[PDB]
Amino acid sequence: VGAXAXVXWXWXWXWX
Amino acid sequence: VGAXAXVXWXWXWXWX
Ligand SMILES: [Cl-]
Ligand SMILES: [Cl-]
Ligand SMILES: [Cs+]
Ligand SMILES: [Cs+]
Ligand SMILES: [Cs+]
Ligand SMILES: [Cs+]
Repeated sequence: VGAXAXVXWXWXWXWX
Repeated sequence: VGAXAXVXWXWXWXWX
């Protein structure tokens, strides 16, 4: 759990 | 639903 790539908050694909 | 900021898959904070 922390910063980098995966799922959660930030930039990428999903919901706005 | 699509690409940009918010929640889902990509770069920022959460689980990797
Ligand atoms: Cl990562
Ligand atoms: Cl967006
Ligand atoms: Cs998103
Ligand atoms: Cs993200
Ligand atoms: Cs992450
Ligand atoms: Cs991560």
